[PDB]
Amino acid sequence: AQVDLLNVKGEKVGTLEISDFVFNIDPNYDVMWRYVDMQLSDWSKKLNKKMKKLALRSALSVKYRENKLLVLDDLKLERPKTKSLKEILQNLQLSDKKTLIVLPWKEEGYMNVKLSGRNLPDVKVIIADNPNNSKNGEKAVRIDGLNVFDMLKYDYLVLTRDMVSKIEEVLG
Repeated sequence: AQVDLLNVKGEKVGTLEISDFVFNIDPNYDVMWRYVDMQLSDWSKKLNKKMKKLALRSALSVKYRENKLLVLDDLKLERPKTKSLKEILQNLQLSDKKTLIVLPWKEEGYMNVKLSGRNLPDVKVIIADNPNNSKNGEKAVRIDGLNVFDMLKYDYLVLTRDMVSKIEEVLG
């Protein structure tokens, strides 16, 4: 599948190739709603993991197929400032839209975007990187925080290129 890669000025900077397995499957609505319920209220464990990933892929596919997915080359702010994020959202023609922004790493530039979204109702920013401590030696690639409920609650989904890569590494 393909999606335009945009910058914070709202200009197209490339054409990103993304996995059809992750972003363009026929959404399994039953599995998707089942996981929304779970977040709100051996072979089995493996099957359950697969169902959970299918729920996420179904939701991402809904966003892609409904033309509600935007991917930016990157989205960082040198300093937190609500107006800065508001201006970027205006450039992306999302000023009046409910938007979920999902960032890849717990680093200053992304934390600043999350802080800048605090005072914008209708915008939720998730940093899908929750390692707590620096886990001994190895750190798995995880997209903890990305959830079906928010993807369906918010009209548009904004990801960065590296966030797409993380999603593909986990769900692909």
